[PDB]
Amino acid sequence: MYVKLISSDGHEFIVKREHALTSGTIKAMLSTNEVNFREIPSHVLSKVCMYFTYKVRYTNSSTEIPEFPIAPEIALELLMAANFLDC
Amino acid sequence: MDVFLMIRRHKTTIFTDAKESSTVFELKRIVEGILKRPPDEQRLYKDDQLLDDGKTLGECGFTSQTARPQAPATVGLAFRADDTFEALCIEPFSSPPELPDVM
Amino acid sequence: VLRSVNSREPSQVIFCNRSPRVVLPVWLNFDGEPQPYPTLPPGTGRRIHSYRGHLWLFRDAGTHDGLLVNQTELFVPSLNVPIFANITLPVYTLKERCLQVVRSLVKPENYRRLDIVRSLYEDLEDHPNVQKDLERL
Ligand SMILES: COC(=O)c1cc2occc2[nH]1
Repeated sequence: MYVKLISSDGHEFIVKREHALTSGTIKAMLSTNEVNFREIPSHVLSKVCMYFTYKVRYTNSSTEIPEFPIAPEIALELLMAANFLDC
Repeated sequence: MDVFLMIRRHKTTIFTDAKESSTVFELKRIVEGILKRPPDEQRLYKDDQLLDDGKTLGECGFTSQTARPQAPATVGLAFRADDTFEALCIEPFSSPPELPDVM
Repeated sequence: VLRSVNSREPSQVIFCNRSPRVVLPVWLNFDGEPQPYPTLPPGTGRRIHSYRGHLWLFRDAGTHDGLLVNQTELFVPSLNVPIFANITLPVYTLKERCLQVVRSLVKPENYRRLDIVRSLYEDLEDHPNVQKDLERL
């Protein structure tokens, strides 16, 4: 049902299992209901979780899709995480 | 309409959605399924305001257009250890580093 | 291969920019060469005289990020029973979206001055372009 994603600084993010398996990397780390990310801090991993929600909500919707916001101060680390998770 | 939430306590953050018409108590039932603590051991907050079990999320100001998938609204959560409720504490996420000179 | 058909049958169309980007409409001419048309501000529309079987795609005018039109990549005017061309943001991958934000902040000369794995250098430099997108036949 839910899985726990733990950031490098110890924040625990609990997201729906279906949303987490969007990432092929997470699917492999799970297959446990818990994944530790030694390299991804909480200000990045929280944004990753909001991307999951946004993606699931707006994929295959013929309404108007809003832009996914990314503050400049986190963009570089978010890019690294997205590159690693293939997100 | 769906509202998208982060339910936060200490260093725990639950990402979930709920209906604007669903109640605060029904959200505690969601928290219960996840963190295994019954509703009577939970207090839910909007900022510093304690939320009443019978109110709907919409009445408490969680609306589909503010509690968005890409920018969810925060619900604070506090547990009763046995007697008395802990104070509401939410640990902030980490701080981003300084913007590199090229930016 | 990706070529407008010279039907000479008029087809009236409305470009409707339902995105937050300034939109560059691109007509693929009879030789397959992309032809740019006047840009559309966000949330604005325009009535266009086109032809059945012609081929159009749509891009962010500043960055050439790909956009969707009626939920696909190409728009082909059909028989007027005007045709609505709803231009929208795709759901970008998180990676592509981050590349978009980083490109908007860092000068292309300075991509190599960023502390990231080298494969991300090439991703940043491999910016979107209709010319690459047209190849996939
Ligand atoms: C602050 O560090 C990060 O955001 C980060 C995550 C990750 O994964 C592979 C490399 C890498 N860097």
